[PDB]
Parts: sequence; structure tokens; C-alpha cells
Amino acid sequence: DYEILFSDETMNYADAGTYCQSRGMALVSSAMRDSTMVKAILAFTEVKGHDYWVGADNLQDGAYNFLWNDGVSLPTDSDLWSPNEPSNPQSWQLCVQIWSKYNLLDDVGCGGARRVICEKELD
Amino acid sequence: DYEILFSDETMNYADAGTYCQSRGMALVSSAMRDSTMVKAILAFTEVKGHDYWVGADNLQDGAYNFLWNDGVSLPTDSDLWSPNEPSNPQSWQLCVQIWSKYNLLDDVGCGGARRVICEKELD
Ligand SMILES: [Ca+2]
Ligand SMILES: [Ca+2]
Ligand SMILES: [Ca+2]
Ligand SMILES: [Ca+2]
Ligand SMILES: [Zn+2]
Ligand SMILES: [Zn+2]
Ligand SMILES: [Zn+2]
Ligand SMILES: [Zn+2]
Ligand SMILES: [Zn+2]
Ligand SMILES: [Zn+2]
Ligand SMILES: [Zn+2]
Repeated sequence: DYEILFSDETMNYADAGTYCQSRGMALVSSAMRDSTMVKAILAFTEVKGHDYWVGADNLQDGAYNFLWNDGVSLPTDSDLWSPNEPSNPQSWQLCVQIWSKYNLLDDVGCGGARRVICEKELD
Repeated sequence: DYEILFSDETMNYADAGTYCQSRGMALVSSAMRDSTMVKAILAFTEVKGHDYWVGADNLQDGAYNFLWNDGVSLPTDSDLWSPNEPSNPQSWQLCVQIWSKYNLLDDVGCGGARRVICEKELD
């Protein structure tokens, strides 16, 4: 169960995190691992057909050691990934987005402007 | 362009309005009249398969004089309505929801608990 916020305003990955945080929420993460919720989230972004930041990156352990912001691993072989991703140089700082080309996850550098999705676990 | 918040938390119609307002947003209304956004919004609720409040009611003008909270009319013949709705007695105070049966609009009394959708136009 969640509160999911979608924003058409774009920002880099760091700013997306603080954007959600300032609202008492977090960049979407656990909701992406929830089979019902992730399906609803992707149904929305599918219509929008735009890139969105999600709360995962390799900043801590590097390479393809992707972590959701709540500390849970985003397996390199997850079905959430777009075909042939992740594929950027493992030595880069990598952030994860919902890539419009496939409406599935993708590794990118962290400076590009993208839309934002925030979550808040209920209760 | 907008900010759209979906919440699994249920409430009556009045409480949904206050819920959105306390967040600097409004019960979804103009976004429902936007061709891209309404489809994105409905794609999300389709997956969820649950009832959601929307920002429309007959409280100012009564009967089937439905108005979106921003004062714009919700035509009784809108393609947004579920088949054979609106159909509740015109003497009642009627509120509008996204009804899970069709994933389309429907008139109901205002006291039932339903999920909430808030919006915030972005300029
Ligand atoms: Ca794959
Ligand atoms: Ca990539
Ligand atoms: Ca009709
Ligand atoms: Ca009805
Ligand atoms: Zn769940
Ligand atoms: Zn802007
Ligand atoms: Zn892109
Ligand atoms: Zn509860
Ligand atoms: Zn629009
Ligand atoms: Zn725009
Ligand atoms: Zn119902």
C-alpha cells in the first residue's frame, strides 16, 4: 500500500531525491518491487511515454551493484530492466530511470533531467 | 502538465477534498479533462481495479448539474461517464468517482470510503 506521486517537472537524480524528501516521501523504490503497484506505476508511465527517475543507483558499491534507496538490491538480472540493460560503463556513477524507449529500467549518468515518481508506504 | 498523487487511503468525498488541500493540491479535476493525463490516470486505476474519488459533484447547482471543483461543467453526456450513468436520484447530493466496474465516472452519494487522486497544475 502506498501514496504515489508523479510529477511532470524534471530534475537530475539528486534533486529528484530531495524533491520527494521535502514532501515526506521517497523516490519510488519499494513500490517498484510490489507486483501490483509496479504494474499500476508502469501503466501510467506507459501512457506518458517519458523518462522518469526511480530510487536506485550504484553510488555506494559501484559497478552493477545497484541498490534501491531503502537498501534492497536491484538484481542485475531483474525483469524490471529494459532489454540489454544495464549496459553503461561499470566505472561510471549510475542512476536508474524508467526509460521511455521501453518503459522499463535503465542505467544512466545522474545529471540528466527526468520526471519524478515518489512513494510513501501506508499506514 | 501536472503533479498527480494517488493514495490507497480511503475516505469520504469531503475528506478527500481536505486531504488534497492539506498537501497543496486539489481533488483531480482539470487533469481529467486533459486527453493525455486522463488516459494515464485511468491506466493506473485500471490496474488497481478500485474506486477513486474525483473532483466533481452536484452540490452547487443540484440535480445533474455536475461541476468539477474548478468550476468547469462536467457535461451529463460526457464520454467520461460509465455506461448508463449518471443515474442516481436527482434530489440527492451527488459526488463523482471513478467506478471500478467500468473504470469510468459514476455518480454516488458522498459518504462512502474511496481512494483519492489529487492534482496540481504546473506552470
Ligand atoms: Ca532482461
Ligand atoms: Ca543504459
Ligand atoms: Ca455515455
Ligand atoms: Ca451512479
Ligand atoms: Zn502492495
Ligand atoms: Zn518547468
Ligand atoms: Zn531519455
Ligand atoms: Zn488503513
Ligand atoms: Zn496536458
Ligand atoms: Zn511541460
Ligand atoms: Zn464501488
